[PDB]
Amino acid sequence: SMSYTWTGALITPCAAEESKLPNSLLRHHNMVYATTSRSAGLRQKKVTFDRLQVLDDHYRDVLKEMKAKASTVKAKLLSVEEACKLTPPHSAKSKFGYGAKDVRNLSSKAVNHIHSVWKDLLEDTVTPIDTTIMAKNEVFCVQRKPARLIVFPDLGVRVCEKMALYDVVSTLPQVVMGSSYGFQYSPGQRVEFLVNTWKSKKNPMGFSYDTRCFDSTVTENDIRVEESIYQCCDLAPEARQAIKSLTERLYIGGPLTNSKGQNCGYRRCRASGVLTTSCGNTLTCYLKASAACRAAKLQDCTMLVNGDDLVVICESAGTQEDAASLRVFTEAMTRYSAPPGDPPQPEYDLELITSCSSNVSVAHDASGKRVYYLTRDPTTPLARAAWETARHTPVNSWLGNIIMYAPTLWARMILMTHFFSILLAQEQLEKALDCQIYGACYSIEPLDLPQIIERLHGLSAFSLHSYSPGEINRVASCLRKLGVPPLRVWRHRARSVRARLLSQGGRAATCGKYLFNWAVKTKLKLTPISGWFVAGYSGGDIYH
Ligand SMILES: Cc1ccc2oc(=O)ccc2c1
Repeated sequence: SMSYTWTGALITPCAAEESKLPNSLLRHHNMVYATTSRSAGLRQKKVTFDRLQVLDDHYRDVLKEMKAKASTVKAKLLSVEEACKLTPPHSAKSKFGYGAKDVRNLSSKAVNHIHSVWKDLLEDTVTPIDTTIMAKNEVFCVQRKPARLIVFPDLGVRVCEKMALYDVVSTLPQVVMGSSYGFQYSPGQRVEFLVNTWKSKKNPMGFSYDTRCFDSTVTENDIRVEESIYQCCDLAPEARQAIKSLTERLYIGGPLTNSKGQNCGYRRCRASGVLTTSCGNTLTCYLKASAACRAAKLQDCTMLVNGDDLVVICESAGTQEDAASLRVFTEAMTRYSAPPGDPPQPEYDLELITSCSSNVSVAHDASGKRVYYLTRDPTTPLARAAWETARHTPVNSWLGNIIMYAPTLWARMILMTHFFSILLAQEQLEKALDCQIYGACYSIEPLDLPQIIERLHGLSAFSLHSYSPGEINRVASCLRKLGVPPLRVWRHRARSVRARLLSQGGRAATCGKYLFNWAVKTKLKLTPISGWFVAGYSGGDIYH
């Protein structure tokens, strides 16, 4: 059916959206923008299209295998307390007279509404449930993106989704998909898995596969198959019912309502802001892509899936032969309703593959041993840092990036330096901050960063040094592009920040010792001193 239909009501912003940047970080302010509701119409047109889906034996057989692993999962209901506790403090308020504070505080109004909504889910498995549609405000750098579309139900329901399904989405995928399930990995563990399966092959080939607006390609069938996979678990008979009702009344589609309460149309594909979105997309992508691998007769495949993001590493059959089987894989994905954005291409070098917006690169530790780490073109992370350093923002990409990308040349020399300089200057190293990891919101203390890095990465991450020239280029190149100081300058700024940090002692001294040991010249020798990378909750309204 049609992915979306539109009345003509506009997608309407709730508050004023600043499209541009209000300068110690980057001179070229004008290359940095935020998407707004102004660009909705374009995104609307890219994401709205009909879906033809043609299954086959290869799909049916994979689905049957998934279902048998799923059948060995036990999962439980969460109490309202447990589900209320998972809500982020600044989650959108309900239209029925209570917000997230009340949810978090177990106010008997919020609880009693939630009981009413849970009750309605069990009595009625048919009425589509309302959703709100919103343009996202996301920052990037020039060379332009239309705002992405978020779609989400009222708070009362979000809390019900938790009761019904939090344990399924936190436990099932890793059982069904084993090592393919990407969100069970920290960065370090992810590099290790990619690198080791690269070396496990006689003659390796790998490829990323970019699905054209994945959410829109997901059909109502896809979502019901998905439901049927959850039902394989040993579930409470009430949980079994709420899940049926949630998928029929919400996951499958429903009316779309703007900030003004006008009706915008009707969704028949994935909602990006429900609890199952991450688990759904991951299971759905793993299913089709596994099917696609069989159609293409790809030998000895390893997959790594993160929502709609896919990498495959396998045995080469030769260059002609690989390219040809890649096209088959693509025809097969396209039959299953998941056609390609960029055409997918074979790569014979692990470092040249991008997945979850990252590629492996190689460097050396203090002994001179070769160490692998994940990195990326740093344009967006710097862009959003420039923004977060400028306007005030409730979420901090920079800290997330520090954590995700601690070993990188760009995160060490630029981010840590910049933000520790700012916290230092505003006497604010102590304040916990909200950042996002695999879509869950964590409150994190910057002073704890050394411990966090040693655990997610290893002591090596404070001492890496002979970075690949390709990496080094992309970095200084990005910096020229954006108008940010060259790396020589950061080294000098870091030397100073290192020093002030040490002069404060305790944990700020530890930050000085460990984080900026790269900057010194003659190095201090460094000695040693979660429930975090377990599953994906993007769009899922989660707080740990
Ligand atoms: C390990 C790893 C790799 C890529 C990622 O991409 C993201 O957008 C968010 C988190 C993340 C984590």
